[PDB]
Amino acid sequence: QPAHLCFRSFVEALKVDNDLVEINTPIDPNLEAAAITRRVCETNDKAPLFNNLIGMKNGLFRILGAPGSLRKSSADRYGRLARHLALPPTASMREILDKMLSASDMPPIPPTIVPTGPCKENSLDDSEFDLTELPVPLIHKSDGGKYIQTYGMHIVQSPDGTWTNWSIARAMVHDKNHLTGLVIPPQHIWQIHQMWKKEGRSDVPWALAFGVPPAAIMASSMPIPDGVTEAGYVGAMTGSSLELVKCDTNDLYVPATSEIVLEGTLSISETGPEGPFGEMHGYIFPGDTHLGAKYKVNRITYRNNAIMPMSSCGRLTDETHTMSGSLAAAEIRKLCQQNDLPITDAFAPFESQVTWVALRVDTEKLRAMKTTSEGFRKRVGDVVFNHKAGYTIHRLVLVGDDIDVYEGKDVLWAFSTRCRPGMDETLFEDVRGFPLIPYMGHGNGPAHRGGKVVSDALMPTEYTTGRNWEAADFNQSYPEDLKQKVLDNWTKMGFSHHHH
Amino acid sequence: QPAHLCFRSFVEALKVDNDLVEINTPIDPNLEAAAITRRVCETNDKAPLFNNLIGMKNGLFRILGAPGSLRKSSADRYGRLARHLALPPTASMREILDKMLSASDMPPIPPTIVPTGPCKENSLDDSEFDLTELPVPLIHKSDGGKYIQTYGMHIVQSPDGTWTNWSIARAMVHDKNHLTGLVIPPQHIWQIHQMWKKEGRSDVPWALAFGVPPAAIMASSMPIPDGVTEAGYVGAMTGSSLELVKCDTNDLYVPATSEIVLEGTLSISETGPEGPFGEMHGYIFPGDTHLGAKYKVNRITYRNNAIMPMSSCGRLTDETHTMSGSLAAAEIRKLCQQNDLPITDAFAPFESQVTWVALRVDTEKLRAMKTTSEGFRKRVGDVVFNHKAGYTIHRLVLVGDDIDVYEGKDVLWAFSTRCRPGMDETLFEDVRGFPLIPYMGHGNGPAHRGGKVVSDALMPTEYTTGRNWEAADFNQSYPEDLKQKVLDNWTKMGFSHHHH
Ligand SMILES: Cc1cc2c3c(c1C)C(C)(C)C[C@@H](O)N3c1c(nc(O)[nH]c1=O)N2C[C@H](O)[C@H](O)[C@H](O)COP(=O)(O)O
Ligand SMILES: Cc1cc2c3c(c1C)C(C)(C)C[C@@H](O)N3c1c(nc(O)[nH]c1=O)N2C[C@H](O)[C@H](O)[C@H](O)COP(=O)(O)O
Ligand SMILES: O=C(O)c1cc2ccccc2s1
Ligand SMILES: O=C(O)c1cc2ccccc2s1
Ligand SMILES: [K+]
Ligand SMILES: [K+]
Ligand SMILES: [K+]
Ligand SMILES: [K+]
Ligand SMILES: [Mn+2]
Ligand SMILES: [Mn+2]
Repeated sequence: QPAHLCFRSFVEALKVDNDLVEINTPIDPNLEAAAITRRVCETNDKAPLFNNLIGMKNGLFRILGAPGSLRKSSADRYGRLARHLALPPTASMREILDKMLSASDMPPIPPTIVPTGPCKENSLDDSEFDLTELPVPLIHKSDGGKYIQTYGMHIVQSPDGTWTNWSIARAMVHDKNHLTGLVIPPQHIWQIHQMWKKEGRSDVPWALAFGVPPAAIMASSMPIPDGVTEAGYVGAMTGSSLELVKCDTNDLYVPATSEIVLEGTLSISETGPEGPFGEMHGYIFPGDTHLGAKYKVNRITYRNNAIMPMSSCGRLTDETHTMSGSLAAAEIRKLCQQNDLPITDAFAPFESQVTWVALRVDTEKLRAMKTTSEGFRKRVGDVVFNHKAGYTIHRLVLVGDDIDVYEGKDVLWAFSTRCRPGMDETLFEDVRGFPLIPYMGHGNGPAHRGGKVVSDALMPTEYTTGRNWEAADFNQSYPEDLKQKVLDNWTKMGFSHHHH
Repeated sequence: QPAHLCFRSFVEALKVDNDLVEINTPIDPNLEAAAITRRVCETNDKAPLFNNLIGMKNGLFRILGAPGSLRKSSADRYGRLARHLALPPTASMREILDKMLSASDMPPIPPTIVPTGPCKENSLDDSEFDLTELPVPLIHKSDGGKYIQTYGMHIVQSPDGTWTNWSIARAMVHDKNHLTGLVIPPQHIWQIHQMWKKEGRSDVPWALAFGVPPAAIMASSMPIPDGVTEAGYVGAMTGSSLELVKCDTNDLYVPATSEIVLEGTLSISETGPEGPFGEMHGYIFPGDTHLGAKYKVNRITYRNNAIMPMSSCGRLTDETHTMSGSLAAAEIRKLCQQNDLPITDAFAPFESQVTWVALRVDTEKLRAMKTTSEGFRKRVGDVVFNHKAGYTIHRLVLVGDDIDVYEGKDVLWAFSTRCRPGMDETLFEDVRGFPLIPYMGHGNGPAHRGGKVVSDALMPTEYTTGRNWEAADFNQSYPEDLKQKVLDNWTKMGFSHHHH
């Protein structure tokens, strides 16, 4: 049970890393837990483990906040993510996204069924649990319900049994034995729900597993292709078949060390009030009156001393940014490569509220295409904005070889100086839009359509003969021998650790 | 001779502030001085004073780099600018821009003529100086000449004597007694040059004063209106009439404590090779072959132990950003107010390479206008992009009351989440463009025209009934009593100085 394969092991890894704060005094799930977690995410502090949660009863539950948020140091900024994947805590974004993409051209390693696991240590039936009596957090003061589900994985399977999807989608407590949640196109939970609704025979067999293997929650957050079972993708990525146990009340399979498992159904007919919720872009519209999907809970199984992970999402920086934004970027990089586009790297700048993706271009391959900005912009746009991987992304910024797209400042520099507004852009109004972005859902135009752009920050010679500028910076506007002299004499002259 | 009125006094103030490094060992004006200064600006280190400059002869000259660049601490980030203006070193951007705008509705305090000053301590005639024999810096390795002029003020007067303009415009050594420089529309040095050329009688009487009163170099960098004599604007802003001495060889007047004064003429007929230069947006195009204005130097007068100030401009953060960007923003704020637009604040985000201005909107006044995004966008655009104050700015971002426009992260948040690409924007293709921006001068379209946009990051209800969201952040999504409890218990629980 290594950290990347066992949530309990992961929590011990964060403690050992000095990247955990154990709070053992009573904390209120009504806003206090989430407020502390929000402050953590805004300051890149240590992850909070709430061992003493007002209203925890019969082992349900402790909370771990900020499971995938950032560390303060530059040197191990992404160490929490690295700990999800068995990577060194010093891993770069590139290394993390490469790991997440590694299984894309490997044969799946399907999961291994085991008779039991720690998730079966405790159970509560139909008659023994009430979801309104559990210490479910109120995460933001105007939230329209207590969001039990911010970092567990929904498990649904196609009617024909050939595709089992694992994904994060939010869900809140509706009553003693129901949740309501987001189930929206083009998301795979929605695609599978549609399959069941067209068969029209029954409600969707469903499970929701919290505190799953960290590598599985990463894949849960990533738009891997339609029809690809996350379990086998994680198996290939890690090199280890995941151990799953059967649900007690249906024939779905859950990670054996899951902290907490809900078993039940996702309705093909019923809805209920859902949200509003304080969301990845940084907003809540109090009183929004949306309907969402309705889940019925038949059973709860859980580990002794069960830990619920929780994302207190909103303004920078949390799991919606570090995981949902970055993993969409990774999938867009691959999608571009598979469509023969000379894209080396992609990242969703945090500064853009992960609504942009910067696409680094191999300009030597670009030159060999003998194309133009308008033609290339359109082709990139068509590929990414007509695919599910481009769903959440409203601006693509194309940048040449000199720009590190993992560095927001360099993306903003290139964008601001190399893309002429209007002329160097193409607008896409007949593509699916992401309604959660306030200028979509709460804006001047159609909530679900358009509002997308490809901004070309490639300079004209980058299409023809090659970069025709040097940066007016220390790196490029001074010869190596001089730069090294300045650096060697810096403190001697009177000017002012990598880890620290 | 207070710091804001005397450059020599200002240099002592920086020393006293522990905001100066005196380098007393030999430094090469060929790139070394500028490389050290560039590294300073990229790191917000102390200002370098080069007391020992290879090729300094007969008192010409020492160099002070980064005179208006940033300090490392948040608490006195803008202290170098504050020192230009007699403000406390802790002054905010708002306070600095308010000071710079204060003289806009005050009667000018015209300058006082004095018989002599420290700038007359030494003189070199026609026969005694050679500009190629002075320690003029090579500021970037691909610069097309040694840029003597990066932080002195050009002094030119209208033919009718009614308007004396002070301004920064770059200039490089052309030969023993000529400079070439940028003189471009709509800049006042260009407007006055045009007046002389249409009279057609003589070349423009000219002076270039280096190490002028800090408050005068600030006004030199700011687009105060057409026909307004900077000297009297600085007089009103400071409450003190500036003391000026007459040039020896013409009837122009220079600050009495100027470190170094060039006297001569700006040609109405001749040009010469100018640039390329490592520029405010962060770029140099080596080999650009531009012609520029040609200045003839007839005389040099200077202080004993004369100090030349130098801007090693380029990538963030230097005087082109802190002064030229911010002071244009200030003038745009005022221009908007004078056109009855409900704008409270303006700032040019550094992240935008000071190509954007964020305009904070008083949304209560906006609501009372009973307008729409398209109408308001157009009116704001028309005002700012058809005036000289909007010259350098290619994107206006309109933001409501909740956004601090002095905080780049909050501007980028609002822009990224509240402005729908295309639909919430208006493009302006028939306005003057700033060719120095690489996507203009070196881009796909006309160098001098268009490429401007007003991006509306006001939300729809901000025009009608009022903000209809709360931020999903620590400040807004938790009640005051809880936020204060979290902050009071922060270190007790195990989480981690304003000055530091
Ligand atoms: C990391 C993470 C991702 C998501 C979410 C959150 C986190 C932390 C919440 C805090 C719970 C906020 C919730 O709004 N949320 C969420 C969501 N996708 C939705 O359809 N609906 C959601 O409510 N994603 C994103 C999806 O996880 C990815 O888009 C993924 O690609 C889906 O899997 P699939 O459909 O590709 O299989
Ligand atoms: C602060 C500062 C401003 C400027 C410049 C620099 C600095 C440091 C250089 C480093 C020397 C780079 C030089 O490119 N440069 C510069 C320039 N304006 C130009 O027309 N030409 C220039 O070459 N401005 C801006 C002008 O100073 C302002 O636009 C001002 O408003 C002009 O005065 P006016 O015409 O309004 O009287
Ligand atoms: O509540 C939220 O923050 C989110 C909802 C969704 C829907 C789809 C993709 C990402 C997200 S993030
Ligand atoms: O050389 C440069 O960086 C600059 C040239 C100009 C011209 C006008 C306004 C600002 C600048 S800044
Ligand atoms: K997934
Ligand atoms: K471009
Ligand atoms: K000026
Ligand atoms: K808008
Ligand atoms: Mn999937
Ligand atoms: Mn002027």
